[PDB]
Amino acid sequence: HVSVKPAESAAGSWETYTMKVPSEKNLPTTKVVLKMPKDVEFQQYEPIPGWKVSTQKHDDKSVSVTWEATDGGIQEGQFQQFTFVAKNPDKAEEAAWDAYQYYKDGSIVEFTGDEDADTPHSITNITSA
Ligand SMILES: [Cu+2]
Repeated sequence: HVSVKPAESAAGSWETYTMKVPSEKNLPTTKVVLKMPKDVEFQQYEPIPGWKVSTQKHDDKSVSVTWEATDGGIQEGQFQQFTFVAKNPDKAEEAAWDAYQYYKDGSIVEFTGDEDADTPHSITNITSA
């Protein structure tokens, strides 16, 4: 389960988010893609050794951030944390973090489900502020 913390944050602020990516298969995780929630504006990322980071804007003006491994990736028994800054929406809402975790066999785990789903996305509760 890919979790973006803090799981609660104030509307209208810049927040320092940390995405934690645990290994869930005995296979290297080689890439992670995080869709920015609607109304969350990505600002900057923090460099991590062994990873190259890039942003991509799509037709619907949605933004995804990609961390790609350059030196083995996340191996069995490991997790890695990826920190970035984003501007929160200006109203209270549920910001859902759709994450895509790429393993070395070419498989992809889509953490995009709801509460009851097998691969759920994590959520930041954006509160009034
Ligand atoms: Cu989890």
